[PDB]
Amino acid sequence: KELEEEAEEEQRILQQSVVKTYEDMTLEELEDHEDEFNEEDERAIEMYRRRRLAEWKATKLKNKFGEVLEISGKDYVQEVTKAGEGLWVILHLYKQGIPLCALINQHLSGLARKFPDVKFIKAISTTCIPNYPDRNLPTIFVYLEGDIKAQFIGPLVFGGMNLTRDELEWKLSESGAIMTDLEENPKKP
Amino acid sequence: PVLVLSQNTKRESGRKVQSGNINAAKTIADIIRTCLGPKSMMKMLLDPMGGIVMTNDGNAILREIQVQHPAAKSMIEISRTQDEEVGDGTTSVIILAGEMLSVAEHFLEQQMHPTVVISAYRKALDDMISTLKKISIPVDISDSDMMLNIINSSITTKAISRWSSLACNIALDAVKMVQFEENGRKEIDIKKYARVEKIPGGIIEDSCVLRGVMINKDVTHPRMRRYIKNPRIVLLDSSLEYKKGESQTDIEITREEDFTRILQMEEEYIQQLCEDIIQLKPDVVITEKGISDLAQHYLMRANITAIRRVRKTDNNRIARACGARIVSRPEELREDDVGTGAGLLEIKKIGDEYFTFITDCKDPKACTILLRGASKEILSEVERNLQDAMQVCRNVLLDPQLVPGGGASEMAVAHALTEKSKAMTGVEQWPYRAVAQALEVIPRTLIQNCGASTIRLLTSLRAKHTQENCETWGVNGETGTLVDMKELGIWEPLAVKLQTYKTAVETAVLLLRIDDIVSGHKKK
Amino acid sequence: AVKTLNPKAEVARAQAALAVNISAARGLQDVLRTNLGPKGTMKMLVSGAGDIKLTKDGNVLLHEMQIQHPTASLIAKVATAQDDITGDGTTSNVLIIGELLKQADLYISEGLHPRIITEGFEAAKEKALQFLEEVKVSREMDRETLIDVARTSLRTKVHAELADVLTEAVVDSILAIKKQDEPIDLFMIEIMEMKHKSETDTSLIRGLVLDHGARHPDMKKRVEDAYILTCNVSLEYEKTEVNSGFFYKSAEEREKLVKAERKFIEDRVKKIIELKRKVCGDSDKGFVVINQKGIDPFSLDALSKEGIVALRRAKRRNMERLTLACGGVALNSFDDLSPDCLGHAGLVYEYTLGEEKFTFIEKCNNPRSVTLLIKGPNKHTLTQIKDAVRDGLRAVKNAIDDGCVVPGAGAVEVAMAEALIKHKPSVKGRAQLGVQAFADALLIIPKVLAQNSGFDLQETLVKIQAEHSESGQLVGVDLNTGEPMVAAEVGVWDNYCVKKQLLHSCTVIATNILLVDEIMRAGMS
Amino acid sequence: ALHVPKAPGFAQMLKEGAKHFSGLEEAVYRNIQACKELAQTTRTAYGPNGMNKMVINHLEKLFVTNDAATILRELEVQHPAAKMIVMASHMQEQEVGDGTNFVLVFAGALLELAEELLRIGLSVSEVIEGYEIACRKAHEILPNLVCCSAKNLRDIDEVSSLLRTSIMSKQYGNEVFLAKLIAQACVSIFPDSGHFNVDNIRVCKILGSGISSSSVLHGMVFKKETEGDVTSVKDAKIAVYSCPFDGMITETKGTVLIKTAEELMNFSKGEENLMDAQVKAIADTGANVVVTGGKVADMALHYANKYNIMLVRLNSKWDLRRLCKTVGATALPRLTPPVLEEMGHCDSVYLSEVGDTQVVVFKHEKEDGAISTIVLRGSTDNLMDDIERAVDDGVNTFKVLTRDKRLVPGGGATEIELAKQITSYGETCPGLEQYAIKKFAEAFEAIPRALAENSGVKANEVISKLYAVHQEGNKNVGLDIEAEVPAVKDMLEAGILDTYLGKYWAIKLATNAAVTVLRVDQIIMAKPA
Ligand SMILES: Nc1ncnc2c1ncn2[C@@H]1O[C@H](COP(=O)(O)OP(=O)(O)O)[C@@H](O)[C@H]1O
Ligand SMILES: Nc1ncnc2c1ncn2[C@@H]1O[C@H](COP(=O)(O)OP(=O)(O)O)[C@@H](O)[C@H]1O
Ligand SMILES: Nc1ncnc2c1ncn2[C@@H]1O[C@H](COP(=O)(O)OP(=O)(O)O)[C@@H](O)[C@H]1O
Ligand SMILES: [Mg+2]
Ligand SMILES: [Mg+2]
Ligand SMILES: [Mg+2]
Repeated sequence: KELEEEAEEEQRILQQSVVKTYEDMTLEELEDHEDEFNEEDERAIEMYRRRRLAEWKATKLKNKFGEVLEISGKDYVQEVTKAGEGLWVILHLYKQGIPLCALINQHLSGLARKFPDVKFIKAISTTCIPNYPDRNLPTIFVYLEGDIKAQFIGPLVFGGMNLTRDELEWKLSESGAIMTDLEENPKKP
Repeated sequence: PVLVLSQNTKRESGRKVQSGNINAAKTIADIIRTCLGPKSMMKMLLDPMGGIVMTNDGNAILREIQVQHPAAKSMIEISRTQDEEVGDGTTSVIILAGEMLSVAEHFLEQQMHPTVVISAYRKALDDMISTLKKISIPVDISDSDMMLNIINSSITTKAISRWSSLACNIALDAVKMVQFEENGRKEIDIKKYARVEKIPGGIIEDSCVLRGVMINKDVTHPRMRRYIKNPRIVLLDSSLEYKKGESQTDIEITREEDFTRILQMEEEYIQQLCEDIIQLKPDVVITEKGISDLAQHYLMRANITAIRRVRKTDNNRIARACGARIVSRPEELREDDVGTGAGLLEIKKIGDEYFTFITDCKDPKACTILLRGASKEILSEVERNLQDAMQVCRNVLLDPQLVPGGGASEMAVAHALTEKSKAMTGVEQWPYRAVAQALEVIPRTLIQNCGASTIRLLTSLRAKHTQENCETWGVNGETGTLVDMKELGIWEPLAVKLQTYKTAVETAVLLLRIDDIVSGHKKK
Repeated sequence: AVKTLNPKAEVARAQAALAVNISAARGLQDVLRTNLGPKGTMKMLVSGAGDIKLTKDGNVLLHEMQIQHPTASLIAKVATAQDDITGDGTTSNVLIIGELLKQADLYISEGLHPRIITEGFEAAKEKALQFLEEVKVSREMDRETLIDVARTSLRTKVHAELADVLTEAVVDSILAIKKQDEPIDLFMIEIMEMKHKSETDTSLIRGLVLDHGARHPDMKKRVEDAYILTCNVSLEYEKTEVNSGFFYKSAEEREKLVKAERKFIEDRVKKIIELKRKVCGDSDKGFVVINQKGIDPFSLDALSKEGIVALRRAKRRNMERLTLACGGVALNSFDDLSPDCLGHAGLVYEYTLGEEKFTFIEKCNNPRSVTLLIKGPNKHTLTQIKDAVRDGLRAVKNAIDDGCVVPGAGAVEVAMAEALIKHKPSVKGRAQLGVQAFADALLIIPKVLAQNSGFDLQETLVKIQAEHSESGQLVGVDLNTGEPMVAAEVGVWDNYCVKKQLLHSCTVIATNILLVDEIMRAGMS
Repeated sequence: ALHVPKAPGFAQMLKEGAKHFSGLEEAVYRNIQACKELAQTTRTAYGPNGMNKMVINHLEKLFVTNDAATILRELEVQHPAAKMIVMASHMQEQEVGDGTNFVLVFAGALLELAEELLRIGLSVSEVIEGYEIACRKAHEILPNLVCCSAKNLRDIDEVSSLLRTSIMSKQYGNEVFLAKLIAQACVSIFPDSGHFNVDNIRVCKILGSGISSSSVLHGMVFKKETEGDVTSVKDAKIAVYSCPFDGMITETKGTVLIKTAEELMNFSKGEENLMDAQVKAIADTGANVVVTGGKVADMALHYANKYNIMLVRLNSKWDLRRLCKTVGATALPRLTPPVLEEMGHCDSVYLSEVGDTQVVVFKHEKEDGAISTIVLRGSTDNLMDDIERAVDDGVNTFKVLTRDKRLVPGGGATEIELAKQITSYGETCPGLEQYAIKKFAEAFEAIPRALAENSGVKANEVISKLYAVHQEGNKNVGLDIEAEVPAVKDMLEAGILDTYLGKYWAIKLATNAAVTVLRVDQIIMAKPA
C-alpha cells in the first residue's frame, strides 16, 4: 500500500493523471499534508482555506434534508411546485410491485443519505395521480422548479432488475442534477 | 466483405522473421557497445517528462528506450532482469546475447533447424558454468582490504571512479551496517534500510554515510530543543489529535452544559493521551500522522521534541537504527519500545532546509548516505554507482567466490570448452564452437574501447592463453595491453559472471525458438 | 543506431554531441558574460502575463531565459544548486563552464581524445585547490571586513548609493547572531516588502513588521510600553468534531443554547483578560495579543472593551521571530498563564498604505530577530532589491562561517592560473596540455572584467601577469583605469567557499559533458 | 544561397515567441521611441486647456476625461518601457494625487534628450550619472523656490483659493463653484488633531439638474429605502446593529423538538412574544432609528412599525462603519438595547426624492461630524464621473496641503526657473557629464511648452519671453492663459500655485523612471499569451 518512497510517490502521482498541483483538495488532505506546501505563499493558501471554509459552511447550511419524505396527493402540489427556490425534487411514484419499486426504494434512501442536498419524495400512484395506468411501474418525474426536468417511466429505461447501487446517481444527474463523484456513463456494465 | 481473421491482423512467417529477430537483438546490442570498460563514454538521455539522464550503465540506457519490435522488448526486459537480480553486468549480458544471436544466424541460414542450435547452446551454457566455477578463487570476508579491492573493481568503470577510495568505503560501511540476524536463521541484506539521499550543491567527497538516520523534517514547535544529547525516542504510528471515529454518532444536545463539556472532553482526551506518553519519560517522539496543538503543548511541558508526519519507510528505518519499536496506541507504550542508543539528535540547517539527524547511535541496522554533489543528475549518477557497489558487496558477502576480470575469465572458459568440444563429434559441435568464440566479444569490446587494434592484441591473447595455467591472463583496458590480472588486481564476483552467462544463453534460446509473428488484434 | 528501432528518435553522435554541447555552452556564456562585475548591464525580462523583471543575477536570468537546450538545462540546475548552497557565484560559474568547454574542444578538434583532457583537468583542479587553500587570508571577522564583503556583493548587484545603504543594513542585520559556536540561522532575518517611498528609504527595523493589523475599529492604533502575548490557540468558533447538533423546544431554549455555545470561547478569552489585568492595567501600559489562528468578532469586541490590541492569522515563522525578538514565550494552550509568558516592546504601532495595514514592533531591549523593510516605487525594484539583499546576506554569513576571505577582482584567478602554469611541467604525460587549457579557462574570470569596462582583453591581461612578476602579490584588474590593482589593500573581497564550490562543480560538470558522446531522445511512444 | 540560417548560439536556441533585443540601437532606442509615443499620446491633455479624451475599455465602457492616470490605466499598454512609465505615474498619483501628466511629460522629455546624447557619443553611464547629479541639484534648490505657504487651512475662502488652482486643470469653466464645495466639505472633517483623512469625503451621484445644483451635507446619503412605514424622524436616536434584525440562531444546526401538543401550541406564541419583548426593550431606550447589516424579519418589521421605529437596512460593511463614525454609534453583534454611551445622535433622518432616486439621509444640522458627503448633480454619468475625479484631486491636494504647506508658482514659472538654475549649474561644472545636466534645462522646457501647445500659441515665443523675463530675477512669472497672444504674467498674485511636495515627488519619480529605463540594454520578451 504505502510502502513506497518519495520517488515512488512522485512516479505514482505523475502516472495517475498529472499532478495534484497543490490547488484541488478538500478540508481533509490539504489539512493533513500540511508540510509539503512551501512557506513563501502562506497568504495565498490561507485565503484559499478561508474561501473553501466559506464554501463548506454554505453547503452545510443548505444540506438539511437527509432522507426521503413520503407524501400523498394532498400536499403533492406544494412539494412539486412550492418545494423552494433553487431546489429540485425526485417524485418517485411507486406501488407495492416487488422488483423495481423495492430496488428503487432501497436505493433512494441511500442516495438521500449521501445526498442531503436534494429533496427526495416518494408517493403511491393510486392516491397521487387520478387512475394512473400502473403498467409503467417505476416513475421518477423530476421537477426542476415546477416544470419537467426528466422522466423515467419504463423498467426498460432503467434496465430491469440489473440495477446497482450508484448508477441511479448518474441516471438522475444526467438531466442537470447535483454533480457526481463517479465516472463512466453506464457505471461500467 | 468476407474475412476469416480480423481486418487489422498481420502475419509474418519464415526465415525472414527469424533474421529480423536476430537483427533486432543486434541493434539493441549496438546502442550500448561503447559503454563497456574502464574507458567508457557517458550518454545523455532525454526523458519525455523533460528530465535528463546522463549515465553509463546499460540498464539506465535501455529503460528510457521504447521499442515497438517485440524482440527488442525482450532484450530490454533481459536488461532489467540483470539489473534487478544482481545489480551488475548489464552491458556484458546484453552484448553476449547480441553476439550469440548474431552467430546463431549463420547456422540458421545454412539450412540447420533451430532446435539443434538450442540444444548446443544449453550444453555450452552448462559447460561454461562448470568451467567458470572451476577457475574461481575464494575471498576472505573478514579481510577489509580485499572487500575494498572488490568494490574498487566494481566501481572503476563508472563516473565516480575518481573518488573510488572514498566511495568504496561508503558502500562497505552501509553493507556492513545493514547485515542483520533475523529470528534464529535467515540472515538478511536489504537496501530498504540503506537510504541514499541527494542534497544538491557542495563537495562530492563531503558525502558520507551517517551512523544513523537523516530525514528532511523540522521540529514541530520553535521552543522545542533542536539539540538533544542522548534522546529516548518513542515512535508513534497513529495520530495525536481528536478524530470522529468510524460509526455515525450524531450527539444530541439539549442542556446548557453539554457543548462546552464536549469540547473539554476533547481537550481532556488529548491531555490523557499525552500524559500516557509522558509518564514513561521519553525525549523525542516521532509520529507518522499529525500533532494537535494541545498535543505538542503537553509534550513540550515535559521537554519532549516532536517531529510531525514522517513517511512510513523513514519511520521503519529509524526504528531499525535506534532499536525502538512503533506503537499505535500510546497507552500500551512499553519500556522496551523506547529507543535508547541514539548517540545524538541534531536539527541542522542545510542550504535553506532543516534536516534532522539521529546519528551517533550505537550498532545501528539502518543507514543514510549524506550524498552531496554539484547537480541533480550528477548526484543521480553517483547514487546509481553507489547502488552498483552495494549490490556487488552484498553479492560477495553472500558468495565468497571470485573470478578474474578484464575478459580473462571469458577467454578462459571459451578455450576450456573449445578444447572440450575438439574431442566430441556430431553436428552440434559447430554451434558449440560458435558459442565458444561468442564469449570472446567482451575482451574484443574492451580492446576496441581502449583504442588499440583488436586483431593482433586478441590473437596474441588467445595464443598465449592456451598453456601453463594462464587462465588469469586478461586485457588491461587503461593501457590496452595484455596483463596478468593477479598483478593488475581486478576480480569480479562469480555470481555476476554466472548470472550474465545464464541470462545471455537463455535470451538466445528464447529469441531463437521463434519463427512466426501475428501482429494487431484486441487484447482478448 | 536507434532510428532503426525508433523511427521518431533524435540522435547526436560523438562529434555531433561534442559540437552541440560546446555550441550551447558558448551561447550561454556569451549571453551571461555581459553582466559579470559591477560594470555589467541590467536585463529586462518579460513573461507571458507581461510583468517586468529587472535583473543581473546569473541564476535569475538563466531561469528566465527562453531556452530549451538540454545541456543548457544541465548548467542551469548546476547554477541554481550553487546559488542555493553557497549564495552567489552563478554568472562566473556559467562563464567558467563555457571556457572549459571551449578550450577542451579547441584541443580535441586537433585530433585528440577527451580522456587526457579530463585527466589534465583533474590534476589542475587538485593543484588549484592546494593554491586556493594556501592563498586565503584568515582574520577576525569584524565590522569593517563584513562591510567590505557585503559592499562588494551589493555593488555587483546594484548601483553605488543603494549598494552602500543596503550593505550597512545587511551587515547590521546579520551581525546580531547567537553564541559563536552556534551556526547562524538566516530565517530570523526576514524580508518585508512595501511599495512605498524612494528606493533609498529601505532600512532595518529592530523588531518586526507584520502585514496584518488590528481588525477591530475601536482598538488603539499605537501603544507605547507593550506587553506581548504570542499564542497559537483559536479564539475562533471551533465546532464539535463529532457532528453534534442542538435540540430545543422554545425560543427561550434557543437563547440559552446560544449563550451556552459561546461560553467556551468566552471563558478562554476571559483567561487572557484576567492575565492582562493581573499583570498590569496601569499607567497606560498596553497589551498586545498575537495569535496564529483566527479570532471571532465576539472575542474581538470582548478584548477591545478592555483596551487591548489583538493580531490574528500570523505566519508560523512569526511566532518564533517574536519569541526571539520580544522575548516572551510561545503558547499553545492557556492551561498555565504566567506573567513570565509576556514579551516586552517599547513601541507597537500601525501604519497604513492604501488599503493595507502594517504593525511595527520595535524598541526591544536586545533583539535576536530583526527585519529588513524594503521600500520601493514599483514592484520590479522591490524584487531586484530582494535578490540583492539575499546575495549580500548569504555572502556575509559565508564570510562569518569560516574566518577566511579571498582577494577579489580576479586576482586569485590570475595567481592560481600562474601556479598551474608553473606546475604544468610536472604532470608526466600528455594530460599536461589539458592542464594548460584549465589554466586559460580560469582567465575567463579576469578577462571579462576588462571587457565589461571597455578595455581590451589581451593588453590589460598581459599587464596583470606582468604585475604578477617578482613583485608577487595578489593583483587584479581595476575597473576604473585598467592598471593592475592590489585587491587586498583596496578591499575587493570574495568568499572562499564560493571559489571552492566553483572549482569543484565547474570541473565536475565540464568533465561529465566532455565524456558525453551521444545525445539520445527516444521512449516517447 | 536563398535563405540566411540562424546564427549558432543563443539565436538558435530561443523559443518560438521569444524576442531578444540586444545592443544600444536595438533596445535602448526602441524603448526611447515607445516612451516618447506614450508621452505624446497624453501631452495634449495637459493644463487648463487640455481637451478631454474618450476611451473605450476592453468591456466597452466609455471614459471621457483628461486625468492622465485614468486614461493611462483604462488604456491597454503592451510595451515594457511604457509599462515602466505607467507604473511611475501611478505611484506618483498614489503618493500625492497630482503630477501624473507631469511625470509622463518629464519622462518622455528625459528619454528623448538621452537618445540625442547617446547619438552624439556619450555613454549610457555618463548620461545616467549626469541625470542623477542634476536631479540631486534640483532637489537641493527646490525649497528656495517656494512662496506663499498655506497659512490657516480652516478659513473657507483661503482654502477655496488654494484648491481652485488645483481644480482648474479640469473643468476650466466651472472652477470657483467646485473649489467652494470641496473646501466646505474638507474643512468640516479636519479633526483639529492634524490627521485629516480622505476617505471621510464621500461623493453621492444623482442624475438630474446641472452642476450648479450640487451640494454638501454633514452626513451621508444612501440610495436605499426604509423597510418600515415611518419616515422623517425629527431628532432621532439611532441604534446600529451588525447582525440581522431577527431572533439570533445557533451557529450549530438546531432542530426543535416537540413531543406534546402543548409545546406545538406555545412555540409560535413564545417566539412572537420573545421578539416583541426584544423590540420593546430596544424601543423604550428612546431609539427612533434602527439600522441593521443583514436581512430583516417580517415579524421584527411588524414590531418596528408598531412602536414607530424607523428601520433602514444596509448591505455594506464600509457603509456600516462610516455611518457609525458619522453618527457616533458603534455596531454591536446582538440586539441587547444599547447602553447610553453607544446610541448615535443625529439631527434628522429622511427618506427623500430628488431625481427619482429615493435616498435615506442622516443629515446633521450643527456642522459636527467626522464624515461629510458631496451630493453632486449632473445630466450624464460621464460628466459626473469627471466632476468626481476633480473632487478627488482637490481633496488629495488638501491632504498634501495639511503637511508641507509650502507652495510654488505654477503656469510654467517654477519649471522655467528650475531649468535656468540647473543650466547655470551645468555651465559652472566641468567634466564630460555636464552635457546631461544641460539637458535638464531642456526637459523642464517640455512642461510650459505643452501648456502653450494646448493654448493655441507659439511655444518658442512664450519660452523666449519666459527666459527674457526670468533673466531679471522675478522668479514668479509664467504663462498667461487666454490672451490670444503668447504672453506672461505673475503667478503669486494670480493664485496659480502647486504644492511643493507634489512637484518634489513628481520630479523624483520621473527622474527615477527615466534612469531605470535607460539602465537596461537587453530585453527578452517571452511569447505574449
Ligand atoms: N582496468 C581494467 N582493465 C581491463 N578490464 C577491466 C578493467 N576494469 C574492469 N574491467 C572489465 O570490464 C567489465 C566491467 O564493465 P561494466 O561497465 O561494469 O559492465 P556492466 O555495465 O555490464 O556491469 C568487467 O567485466 C571487467 O572484467
Ligand atoms: N569593485 C570591484 N572592482 C573589481 N572587481 C570587482 C569589484 N567588485 C567585484 N569584483 C569582481 O567581480 C566579480 C563579480 O562576480 P558576480 O557578478 O557577483 O558573479 P555572480 O553573478 O556569478 O555571483 C567577482 O568575482 C569579484 O571578484
Ligand atoms: N490658470 C492657470 N494658468 C496657467 N497655468 C495653469 C492654470 N491652472 C493650472 N495651470 C497649470 O497647468 C498644469 C496642470 O497639470 P495637471 O494636468 O494637473 O498635471 P497632472 O495631471 O499630472 O496633475 C499645472 O502644472 C499648472 O501649473
Ligand atoms: Mg560494473
Ligand atoms: Mg555577487
Ligand atoms: Mg493634472
